[PDB]
Amino acid sequence: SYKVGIWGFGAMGSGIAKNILSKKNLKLVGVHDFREEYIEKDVGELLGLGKIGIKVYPDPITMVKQTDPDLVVIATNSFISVVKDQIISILKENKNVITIAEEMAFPFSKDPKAANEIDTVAKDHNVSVLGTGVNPGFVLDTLIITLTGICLNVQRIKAARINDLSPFGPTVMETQGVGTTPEEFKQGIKSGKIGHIGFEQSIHMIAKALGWEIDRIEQKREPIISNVMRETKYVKVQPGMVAGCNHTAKAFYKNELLIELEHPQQVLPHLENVQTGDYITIQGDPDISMGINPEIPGGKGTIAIATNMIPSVVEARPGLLTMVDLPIPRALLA
Amino acid sequence: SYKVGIWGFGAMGSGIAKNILSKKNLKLVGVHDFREEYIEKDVGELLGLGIKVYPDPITMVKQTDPDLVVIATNSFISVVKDQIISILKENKNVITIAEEMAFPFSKDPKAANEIDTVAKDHNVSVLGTGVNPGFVLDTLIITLTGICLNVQRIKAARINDLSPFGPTVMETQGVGTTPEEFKQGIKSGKIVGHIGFEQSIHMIAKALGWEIDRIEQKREPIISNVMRETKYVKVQPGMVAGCNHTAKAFYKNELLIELEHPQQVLPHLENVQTGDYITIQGDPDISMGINPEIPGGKGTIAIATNMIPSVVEARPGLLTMVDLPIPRALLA
Ligand SMILES: NC(=O)c1ccc[n+]([C@@H]2O[C@H](COP(=O)([O-])OP(=O)(O)OC[C@H]3O[C@@H](n4cnc5c(N)ncnc54)[C@H](O)[C@@H]3O)[C@@H](O)[C@H]2O)c1
Ligand SMILES: NC(=O)c1ccc[n+]([C@@H]2O[C@H](COP(=O)([O-])OP(=O)(O)OC[C@H]3O[C@@H](n4cnc5c(N)ncnc54)[C@H](O)[C@@H]3O)[C@@H](O)[C@H]2O)c1
Repeated sequence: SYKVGIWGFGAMGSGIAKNILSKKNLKLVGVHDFREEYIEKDVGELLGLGKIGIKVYPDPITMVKQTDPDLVVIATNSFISVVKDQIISILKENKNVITIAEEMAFPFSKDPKAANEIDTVAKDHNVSVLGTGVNPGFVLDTLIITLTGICLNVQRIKAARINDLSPFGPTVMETQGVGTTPEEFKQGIKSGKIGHIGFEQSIHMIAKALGWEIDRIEQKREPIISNVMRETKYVKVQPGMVAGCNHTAKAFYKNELLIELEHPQQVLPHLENVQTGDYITIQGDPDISMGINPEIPGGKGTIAIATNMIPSVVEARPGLLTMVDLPIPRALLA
Repeated sequence: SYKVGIWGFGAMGSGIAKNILSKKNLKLVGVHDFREEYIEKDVGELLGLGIKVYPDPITMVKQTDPDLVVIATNSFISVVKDQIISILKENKNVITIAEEMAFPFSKDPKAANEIDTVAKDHNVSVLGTGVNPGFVLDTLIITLTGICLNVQRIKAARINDLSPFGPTVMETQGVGTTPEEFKQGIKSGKIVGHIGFEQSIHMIAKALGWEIDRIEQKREPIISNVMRETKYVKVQPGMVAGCNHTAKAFYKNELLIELEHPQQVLPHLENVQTGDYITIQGDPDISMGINPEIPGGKGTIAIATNMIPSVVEARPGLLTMVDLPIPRALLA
């Protein structure tokens, strides 16, 4: 077995904890969160499993010292500027790290000095760090890249992830601009209340893996404007109002389009015959056209991949790794 | 640049050679085949493009000094074991497309232990790969389970075109036989259909930590109504164009893995649609289709080529696809 600690016990951290508890060769050993409502409570009671004898620690360093995990999963924040010190904190204790921070999936191009720092500390303490997740971490990077494994040569990549926002509450409705008018949408993008984090990371992982240079990435966030009435538990989109945000990205080299990613997120796509799914098109020799229907669920997949990568991160060479350096993902035995 | 040798210059070996020649980070250095028609000829002339075909594999490796030899000879461990071991004793790495070499640890543990031991003694590595087994019904399925919390059952289908492969495969699938001859050949063991189901099953099972105690197989002939002529074979009407091979793996009467692999030469002559389909029943459920199918020739050539650097770079021993980093296309 491998011993695991958790640093953020939110939607993802808690799902991950529960998933760890299901695995035959993993052991959940401690959890830390900075929310007053969780500190000192039993993790099993917080997950609805009754008491398991694992308390939420007030301090991450105390958690690692007292329980001795081989690896800590950090599910706190998206940004390198915030998570760098969290990761480095754990590496200084000679433990491995998986994070789902979207920027940590491939940080070498966005923030080279921070990536170099993490990699150096990781090496000094003989341990490894990986950033992963469903997106970035699997569907628009790892899966595409693996698919090119049976190509003789690749000219262009086009991929899309279409999801349904219906299940989520107001917090997500506001982040995707759902229920807004077009003017309110445009003000929301300027203000930062309204898309997707990770396109730059996915692009650069694909490029690194294929040996391509990328010199330009263009991004666009456009309102998906409903022609029909869409009503969930938490929102009512009238015709002409916004049902979600369409975040697209295009990566170029010298005016050649190489990679093209799209991820429209809307409430109730099926009301206009938009099919949820993941779709990958490799143009090359040969051409490949893959569809997964419906889409790999974002919460479940992230919980799954962060858990499933644990043994290979513990076992890997020291340093800042990426999904492209590690063996193929697999479901761990329950 | 990684220097490569080839042992087996058939449909796949030759395509692999040509693919190696296209790559920035590889270099083709020698080729050996046992066909009189090839020996001493230039490999570039044979492909329609200063590398001679050697009569002896050991002489080829000694005289040209590859880091790795690709073996595209035969399907069976009982035949290729000595070919692989022959190259490892020269301190070189090996990739083979032998279907049995994709995952030999459960079918033939003592042969796998022998290859692994010799590989370790000489500080080099061996991998078995290919489109199938090696990617579509093992590596790809397994990767997909990477986003599952738990997996109950796997069902997958590969509708395939046999056109790209040479006489060795044509004979193993009973192509160009009469239907009665095909059915007698499956019973007698002269025709076996698709080789690799057992290997794919055990790779999936090992990766997920499942035990398999029973594998049932069924092989039926696909009878052509039309004339089908490929580079290597001619199927007259009423003759067999391929084999419909299915396999089911169980644990205690619970079906865990189900594979369908209908294979024929030139399916499109009778409007047979190809493709690769995967259904994972679990939490969550996953349902993937690739349409048309990953071409069998191109994908095999591709994957055997693309895995070269990672096999050279790997830890010593008998590896499998599940031990190595993710497959990717090498730059041309
Ligand atoms: N890689 C991916 O594809 C992917 C997918 C899902 C989520 N994510 C990212 O992961 C995080 C989401 O996790 P979530 O959905 O559970 O979020 P969340 O907001 O529900 O959970 C965050 C939890 O961590 C706690 N936390 C935050 N900062 C902390 C700190 N410094 N110390 C201790 N606890 C701290 C919060 O209080 C909360 O309990 C976000 O950064 C999200 O962007 C990425
Ligand atoms: N794993 C996969 O997905 C996959 C796919 C395609 C083929 N294969 C296997 O790879 C092998 C090659 O198939 P192919 O279509 O290229 O066949 P082929 O008949 O076209 O070529 C085989 C070649 O090997 C040569 N050869 C055979 N035995 C030899 C020996 N002992 N020493 C030297 N040369 C020898 C033959 O003369 C010929 O050139 C077969 O066994 C086939 O089943 C695997």
